[PDB]
Amino acid sequence: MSFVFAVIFFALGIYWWNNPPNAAIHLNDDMKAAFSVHLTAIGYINIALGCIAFVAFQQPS
Amino acid sequence: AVSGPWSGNAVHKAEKYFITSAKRDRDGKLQIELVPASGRRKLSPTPEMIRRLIDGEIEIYILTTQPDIAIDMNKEIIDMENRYGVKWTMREIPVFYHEGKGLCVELHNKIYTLDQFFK
Amino acid sequence: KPRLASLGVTLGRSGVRQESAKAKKHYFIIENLCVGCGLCLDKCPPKVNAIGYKFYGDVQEGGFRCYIDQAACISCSACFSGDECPSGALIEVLPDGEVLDFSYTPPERLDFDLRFLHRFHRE
Amino acid sequence: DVTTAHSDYEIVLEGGSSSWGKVKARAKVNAPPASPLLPADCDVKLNVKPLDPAKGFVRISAVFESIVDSTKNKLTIEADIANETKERRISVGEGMVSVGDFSHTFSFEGSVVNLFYYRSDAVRRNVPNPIYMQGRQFHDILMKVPLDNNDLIDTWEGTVKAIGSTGAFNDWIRDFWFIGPAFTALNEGGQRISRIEVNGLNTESGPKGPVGVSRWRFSHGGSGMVDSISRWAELFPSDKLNRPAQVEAGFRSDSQGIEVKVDGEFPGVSVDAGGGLRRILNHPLIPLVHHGMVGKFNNFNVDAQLKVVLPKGYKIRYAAPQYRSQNLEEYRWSGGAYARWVEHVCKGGVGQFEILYAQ
Amino acid sequence: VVTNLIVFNHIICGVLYVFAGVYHGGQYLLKIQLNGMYNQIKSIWITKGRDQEVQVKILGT
Amino acid sequence: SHLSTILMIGHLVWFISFAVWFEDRGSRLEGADIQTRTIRWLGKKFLNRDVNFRFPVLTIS
Amino acid sequence: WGIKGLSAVCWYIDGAWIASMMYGVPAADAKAWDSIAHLHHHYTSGIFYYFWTETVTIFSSSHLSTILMIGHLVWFISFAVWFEDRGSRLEGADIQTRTIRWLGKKFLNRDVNFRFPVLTIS
Amino acid sequence: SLGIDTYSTKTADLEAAGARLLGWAAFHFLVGSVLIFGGWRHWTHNLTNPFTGRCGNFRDF
Ligand code: BCL
Ligand code: BCL
Ligand code: BCL
Ligand code: BCL
Ligand code: BCL
Ligand code: BCL
Ligand code: CLA
Ligand code: CLA
Ligand code: SF4
Ligand code: SF4
Repeated sequence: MSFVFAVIFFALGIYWWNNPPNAAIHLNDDMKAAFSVHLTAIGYINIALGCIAFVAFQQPS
Repeated sequence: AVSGPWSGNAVHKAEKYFITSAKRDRDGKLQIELVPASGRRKLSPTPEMIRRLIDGEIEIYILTTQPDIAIDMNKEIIDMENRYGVKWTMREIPVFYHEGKGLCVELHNKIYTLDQFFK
Repeated sequence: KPRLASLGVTLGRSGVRQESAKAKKHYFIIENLCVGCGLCLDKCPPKVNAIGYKFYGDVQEGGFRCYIDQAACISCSACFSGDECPSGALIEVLPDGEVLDFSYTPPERLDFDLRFLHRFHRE
Repeated sequence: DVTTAHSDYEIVLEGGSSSWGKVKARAKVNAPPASPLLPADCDVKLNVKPLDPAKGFVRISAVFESIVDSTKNKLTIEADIANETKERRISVGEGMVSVGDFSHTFSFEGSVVNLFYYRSDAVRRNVPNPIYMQGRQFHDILMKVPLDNNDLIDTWEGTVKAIGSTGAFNDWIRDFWFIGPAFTALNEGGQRISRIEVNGLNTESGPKGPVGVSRWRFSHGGSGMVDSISRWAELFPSDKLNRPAQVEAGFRSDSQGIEVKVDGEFPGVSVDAGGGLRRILNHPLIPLVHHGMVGKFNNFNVDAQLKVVLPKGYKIRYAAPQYRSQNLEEYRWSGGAYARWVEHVCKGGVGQFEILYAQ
Repeated sequence: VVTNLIVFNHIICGVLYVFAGVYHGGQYLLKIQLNGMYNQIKSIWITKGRDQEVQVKILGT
Repeated sequence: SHLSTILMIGHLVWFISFAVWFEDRGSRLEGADIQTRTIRWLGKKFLNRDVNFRFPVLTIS
Repeated sequence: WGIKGLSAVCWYIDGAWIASMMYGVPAADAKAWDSIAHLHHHYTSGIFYYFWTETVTIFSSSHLSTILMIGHLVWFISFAVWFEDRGSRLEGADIQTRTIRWLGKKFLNRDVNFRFPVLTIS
Repeated sequence: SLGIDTYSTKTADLEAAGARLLGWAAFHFLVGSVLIFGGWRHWTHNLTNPFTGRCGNFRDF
């Protein structure tokens, strides 16, 4: 999956190079506007990592 | 109706204007100039801008430290303060529209007219 | 094809290093607006004790206000400069008489919400 | 570097001889407006009510509520336009113009005459759907503005003085009448503004106060592109006004972008196309040619959906560009050819998009 | 014990990150309201949130 | 079973003092305003008759 | 406010009981839970009895107990700055800096001006 | 899980494992020193290639 993900991201990284997303354009103007949306996003990511490391770390595998 | 807090000043509920000078012409007519709270343009109380006052789109006020207010405002202001730093108090009098005389200031339970009020 | 002396302009992909990449005005408290928070008082220089306090009742009932002593005020515009005042009581009068309640005022606008005929925000 | 604009359209038509159609349009654009003052917002309202069927007279109203760089601007019009003949059309109306603390009212008695340089039978026989018709229009104007303000008097005194001292007033007034980019728009739509003619500039007393009065007359010619001249009969469906018709629209603009909302019913949306077939009215050319003037400054991506709703029993015979999908009586346009035609006409193109629906 | 030390670490941090994203984000919403750029934003991410009636409905629920 | 009920009640009473001793009096005044409007809005939509309560907040002193 | 759900996680992932403030105490029916609801596991303690049981192992460790004292010492000091007493500390600091000037001059020949500082509410 | 460390009672596995961790620690010391160096020049905009005298551009590279 380190190679499957490297294929998904590279394909996704080319689509956004040719077609950059226009969502939340106001963020491109100021650093803290974009830095805060990234931090609101990373926190839900970290909570998700915490919740899967609980289910997974005590799996039979 | 009314604009939101984001449009214009947030503290204001309706746009705010302050009568800044009340000099008179050769004929003795009172030339009133009122600038808005933002303060970048000069206006006079024309019927079109009075018409806004009938519907409360704007509100007009006068400072008590105005150079030509004619009436002895400081003495009266000093008396009320003593009743219930006293000198340097400043107030904003809310100008209102009286259909019979136009702009009047209800100062101390006594209606006044801008020409009567100002020098 | 001759030309003039070259213009040294290295802006794009180039191996060259880029560059780092007076008592004229007067101030006043509108006393009916003031809430006495004193944010203005702390911007006034302590050797010029212009702004001061005035008590007449219980503080929980707006019993106190701030006021500028004009006899000692030096018109340094420190209280006004910093947009401290939350009520508009602190105002400035320019040498030709305009009254400013705030240092910059956002522009006025109409207001309507934009919906769409067939997108997520329908009707 | 490309920005995105999203839009939705909708046309609902009735059956029989009815030309009545409901049009709704929503748009959202992310590029700055060409206006050198921002933010500039604007709401417009049009309502037309039939006064009497035999006379053909109708009452039209217009309200403009626009805030430009924090300056409230309002223009109000109430008029009575009726069909006199095939080329003449008289209108009687009153209105008000307010900018900030300034306002002035006006009353007008006016007639417009519209003539086609030629009227040939062969053009009608051999061309089933003509677009360009060459013509000219003549306006008779009797303005009545009371000089209530100090400024009005001064604008009038100045005007009279200017006429008296400057021989070239009929010519140089066209530099004032079309301010800024408005002057450039004239050449763009192939429209020629002729010199104004002042019949009279006389002050006549009114019960309220002195009333500056102007009686002027002008003309303007269209190479065919202009819709007022090329389509004089179609822009006034007075006789088809069985019930009141209203068009309501508005827009918000600033450094960030533009938001536009438009809605309203009116007749003339559907016109006979021959052989028993109906067809949506040909797109006005002047708006497209006028928007290509400001629409060519930012590369953009188009996201437009055009939902067309037809009457019961009524099915398209032909459309190009072809509808992406269909839902029984409703037909949809999005993507592919249509979002090329939108990119075409939003930048000033006038390419034809025709829908023929027969019972 | 190890499974609880890792799961909790990425959860407390996640929660802390979410709170700061909203804080540093509203820290930017203050800068725009003061400069008036708030009414100039076109993103559904700010436009659909500048109505006071809509706010008290969201907070109300 | 009774000495432990005191332990619970006594702890419950004590931490509630934090709500009125922290410098959150301005926050409580705003919050209540939302509650009064929210309750007024809920009553309005839910019942033909509109009933308001104007929720109160204690002063610092 | 987030300390509560941030603690409902700590309690729940340690096999603690959250349905009752008192589970497993030597009292009326606290130990009757495991059989009334037929639970396959036995939770360490209830919300209140959690502090008593979990801390038997903390008190046995000379370092886990140092954290208990340091961590508690840090926490209460928050009340000094979070309580609405910012003004009191300021007038107190004035007496502090006045007294130091007084003691330094009366005993020594030097002048001790430190101007004791106090934090602002924010 | 990655094989750098092993749960083995044998002292030999415990001695072999230690060499692996020491090797990964020295490796992270080298790569970390590169990222700090590549973090000083970027910070001071002194992003000059020491081998080829020519510097680079942030906007266009
Ligand atoms: C824009 C292209 C033409 C133009 C096109 C026409 C047309 C077409 C006619 C007039 C006629 C008139 N014109 Mg002209 N006119 C122009 C320039 C002028 C100028 C000027 C400032 O230079 C003046 C003073 C006039 C004056 C006049 C009036 C005497 C008269 C009625 C106007 C009216 O009631 O508007 C009402 C006030 C408004 C603000 C309306 C604006 C409407 C806009 C332009 C279109 C809206 C319709 C929308 C697309 C569809 C809506 C359907 C709803 C049912 C309404 N014209 C230019 C040169 N004029 C009319 C006539 O024949 O009188 C006998 C008429 O039929
Ligand atoms: C703790 C609760 C809040 C928090 C509350 C605050 C407060 C309060 C302040 C900031 C401020 C800053 N915050 Mg924050 N901030 C948090 C999480 C973060 C995270 C993150 C790790 O995800 C980052 C990258 C930032 C980023 C930043 C900068 C934009 C800014 C100045 C930093 C600085 O000089 O620190 C100090 C520099 C040091 C070298 C000290 C050590 C700091 C270490 C590296 C941690 C950085 C984040 C930490 C919260 C910074 C503030 C420490 C103060 C004691 C509160 N915040 C969480 C969500 N943040 C300030 C600002 O200007 O906001 C507009 C400010 O006043
Ligand atoms: C980047 C490409 C963008 C784009 C870029 C821009 C830019 C950039 C701007 C606009 C502007 C406008 N755009 Mg665009 N636009 C796009 C696509 C669209 C779409 C769509 C997706 O369907 C729509 C609905 C619009 C809509 C609009 C309007 C809100 C606006 C022009 C107003 C107008 O009609 O003034 C009509 C104007 C007049 C009638 C002239 C008035 C003055 C003159 C002097 C009057 C003389 C006439 C005479 C008096 C008339 C008759 C009198 C009566 C007969 C009595 N755009 C594309 C996708 N658009 C412009 C604008 O104004 O924004 C605020 C602008 O600057
Ligand atoms: C790509 C664009 C399309 C096109 C798009 C349209 C559209 C769209 C429409 C017309 C319409 C017209 N089309 Mg076509 N049309 C095309 C090609 C032609 C050809 C041809 C042999 O190629 C002819 C004869 C025509 C003919 C015509 C007219 C019947 C009519 C315009 C009426 C008018 O007033 O014109 C009369 C003539 C003129 C106005 C100009 C005079 C001709 C030119 C300027 C001079 C010819 C000189 C020639 C070389 C002779 C030698 C000169 C010697 C000295 C004698 N088109 C091209 C290929 N055409 C319109 C219509 O149907 O309305 C009824 C209209 O809406
Ligand atoms: C004095 C002005 C004139 C007038 C001048 C025009 C002009 C000029 C045009 C029309 C157009 C139309 N008119 Mg007309 N029209 C008038 C009165 C009428 C009457 C009537 C007498 O009862 C009827 C039945 C109509 C009906 C119609 C439609 C057939 C058509 C619009 C199609 C549509 O729905 O697009 C759906 C789109 C919309 C409704 C968008 C509307 C946007 C805003 C509200 C109007 C913008 C106008 C301009 C750009 C900006 C305002 C300038 C003003 C000075 C404030 N108008 C009066 C008499 N009308 C067009 C056409 O092709 O006619 C054949 C056209 O070009
Ligand atoms: C996936 C969303 C991302 C994120 C993406 C963004 C983006 C993008 C932006 C914000 C920005 C803001 N965000 Mg954030 N942000 C996140 C986390 C958070 C959380 C949180 C839940 O913990 C909060 C409270 C906030 C709070 C805020 C503010 C700090 C800031 C300005 C207010 C605002 O956007 O109003 C807007 C709120 C509205 C307009 C109202 C709600 C709009 C619609 C209704 C939301 C879609 C719901 C949809 C219908 C789904 C319904 C489900 C059913 C099936 C229908 N962020 C998460 C992880 N954040 C704005 C900014 O400028 O930051 C600097 C901004 O542009
Ligand atoms: C058990 C303690 C407790 C409770 C119930 C609340 C409840 C509340 N707080 Mg408070 N708060 C607390 C502790 C508590 N807080 C502490 C310790 C602090 C200091 C950090 C604060 C600081 C504080 C601030 C700064 C603000 C509030 C606000 C609010 C209100 C907004 C939440 C809401 O609408 O519904 C939340 C959901 C409920 C209330 C459900 C009810 C929960 C139980 C059933 C309540 C009844 C139990 C109660 C303890 C019974 C007492 C028994 C007696 C023997 C003591 C809400 C009434 C905000 C507000 O709007 O103020 C009005 C606000 O701005 N909180
Ligand atoms: C351990 C906690 C602690 C300590 C040391 C103090 C100390 C002090 N307080 Mg505070 N206070 C506390 C808790 C504490 N308070 C709490 C919880 C509240 C909230 C109710 C307050 C509310 C408060 C108010 C409202 C006021 C003060 C004031 C004062 C000062 C006046 C007493 C004096 O001059 O000497 C007292 C004697 C000493 C300080 C001797 C020193 C005691 C030890 C050795 C201090 C060093 C230990 C320290 C915890 C080390 C930290 C280690 C780190 C890991 C945390 C004094 C500096 C007054 C003042 O003048 O403000 C400046 C004042 O007005 N107190
Ligand atoms: S101008 Fe300067 S001295 Fe005068 S009141 Fe303001 S801050 Fe104080
Ligand atoms: S900052 Fe404003 S509210 Fe505070 S004391 Fe000064 S004038 Fe009054």
